[PDB]
Amino acid sequence: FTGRPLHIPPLPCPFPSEINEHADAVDEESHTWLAASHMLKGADTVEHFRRSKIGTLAARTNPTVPRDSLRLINDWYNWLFAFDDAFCEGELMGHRASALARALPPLLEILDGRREPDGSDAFGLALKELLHRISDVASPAQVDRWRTTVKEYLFAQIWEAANREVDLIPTPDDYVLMRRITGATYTCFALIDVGGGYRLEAEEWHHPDVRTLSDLACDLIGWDNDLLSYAKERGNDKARHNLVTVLATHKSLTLQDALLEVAQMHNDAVAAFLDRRAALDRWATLPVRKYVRGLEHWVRGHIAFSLGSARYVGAWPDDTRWP
Amino acid sequence: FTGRPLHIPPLPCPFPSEINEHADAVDEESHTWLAASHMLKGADTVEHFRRSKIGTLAARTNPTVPRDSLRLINDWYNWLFAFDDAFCEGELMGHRASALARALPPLLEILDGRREPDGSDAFGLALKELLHRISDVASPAQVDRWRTTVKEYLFAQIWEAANREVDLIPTPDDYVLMRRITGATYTCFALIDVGGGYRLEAEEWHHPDVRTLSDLACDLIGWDNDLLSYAKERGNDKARHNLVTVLATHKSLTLQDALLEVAQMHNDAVAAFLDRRAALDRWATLPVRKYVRGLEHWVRGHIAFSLGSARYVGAWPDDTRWPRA
Ligand SMILES: [Mg+2]
Ligand SMILES: [Mg+2]
Ligand SMILES: [Mg+2]
Ligand SMILES: [Mg+2]
Ligand SMILES: [Mg+2]
Ligand SMILES: [Mg+2]
Ligand code: NA
Ligand code: NA
Repeated sequence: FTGRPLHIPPLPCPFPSEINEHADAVDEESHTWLAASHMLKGADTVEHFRRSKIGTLAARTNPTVPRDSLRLINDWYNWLFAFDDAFCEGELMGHRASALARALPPLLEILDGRREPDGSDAFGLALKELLHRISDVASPAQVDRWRTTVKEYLFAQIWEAANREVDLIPTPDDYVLMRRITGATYTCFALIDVGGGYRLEAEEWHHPDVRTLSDLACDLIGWDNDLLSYAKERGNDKARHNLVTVLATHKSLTLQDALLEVAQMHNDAVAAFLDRRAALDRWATLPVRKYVRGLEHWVRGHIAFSLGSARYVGAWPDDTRWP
Repeated sequence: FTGRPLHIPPLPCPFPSEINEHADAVDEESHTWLAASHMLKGADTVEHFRRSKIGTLAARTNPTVPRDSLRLINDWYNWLFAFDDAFCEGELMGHRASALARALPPLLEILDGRREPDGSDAFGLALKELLHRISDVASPAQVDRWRTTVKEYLFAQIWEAANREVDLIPTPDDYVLMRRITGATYTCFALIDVGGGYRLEAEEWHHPDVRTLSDLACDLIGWDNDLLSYAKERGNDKARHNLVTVLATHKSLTLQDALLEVAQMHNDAVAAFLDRRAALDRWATLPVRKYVRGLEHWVRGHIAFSLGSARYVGAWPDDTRWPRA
């Protein structure tokens, strides 16, 4: 970083900020699980994850769930953060669409419950375990809903590798569409009812009002991460997959104006969420209300986590003005 | 190909072979719709499609559905066949994973219903129309089920492009997995209840017995297509995405022995279907029985169509021995 100090715009959110009472114990347990997995090969990356307190994100985004549910979700978050850093955005696989695409089938077969992972397949061994643990506390329909979100997330990583390979910044329209699936947020939304020990009916899950609120929550989390992860992403492939970079490139903005435009889109998405929620509230069933409250806790908890996590704050210059 | 006449092995199954009474009328209507769409730019491809009688595949795979259901499904089949030939396998774009991957977002945005297609985007305009027509006769959960199968099918085309790019024949284990989604069969199974005017409940649809029968049927349709489409596929990228090529390459088989091994895998999958169907019979509700009869009609109808279609038969050498009934 060179140039005058950047102002990080606020990310206003009226949703309740809560945290699971089991945060400390489960964060430590889940980190131990990750450290034992060999999903991360470097002691530096493992320690970076320990300092990042991934279980604090789990606890803030799922504040109501029992301890066993929090531990399962926290393990899933650790899998995602590790996969993101070690595989998806790694130099080996992340710059070749063909290579990443051809590497997925064995992992997809593990996800389907069709294939035993090899002893050397750290991500496969962990994914098999998580599939079995989710299956113990979820209906076939809930498991397939989760599995579907994971497959789309995996396929979306090929699109990222494609952009890296051709050295292009994706266009705003392409980026905002694919950003809903490149971040695996839907895989976490898929575990809200499972974690809470309830089951949304197909008609509730797929209701246009519920899908709209899910999509807006997913936009907010994607764009909020883009704003706060911008500095650390600058060190890796020019922060290519980041709404700040995408808007700065395709609307020819200064970095400071791109940051403000991302905050404007956040404020617009919050307003859209509140408008649709008012309509949903007229019919919403008990499970639907719990799920939507789940989305609100996720959006707000994510912001609280990201403003304080060693994963993001360290890369911002000392003179950065935080909101 | 081989310097010795090939025999194509039979693909038997104990499923009823039926045809929708509206076959002739709907095939012609759906072909007219395809012609008007401009998804195909070459007169030669359009005429090849007319001769292929794609509506007879729709009619054989969906023999029970009312005329409006058959027309919607036939239009969808025409979309898939056109997309397969003109976009997925027809262009140099299909030889670079990064190019195909970057082409998909506009189409995904149309599928999600959040983008008006460009006036010149033939595939986009037709997909938007089909999404709306399916939405008129399907619950939101049924529409999302179909949408999910289409997205996986589209993503599966990048995997094919990846194999073309590095010029490798995929391994049997990778190929048999990805073949379930490269051929869009699940997108057609997704319209069985919709077409029939009924709705499988979530825990019926997602029941392990129903998923297993759907997966075995999907395997059968993929492998049966691979057997009969082998000859025409030699004319485009050395039949790379074909179980015959995959087994011949990776199991060091003659072409003749590879054809026989595909037929053996067909028979094994039919036997597995009958084994699992016996378990499903013990609990199956009427909607589940109609859906499973749907899978049976699809497998049998697809074979009946493929043995006779101008799409496949013409590429086989004159001395090829075709199977008995
Ligand atoms: Mg990433
Ligand atoms: Mg990342
Ligand atoms: Mg980020
Ligand atoms: Mg194809
Ligand atoms: Mg083809
Ligand atoms: Mg074929
Ligand atoms: Na939005
Ligand atoms: Na584009």
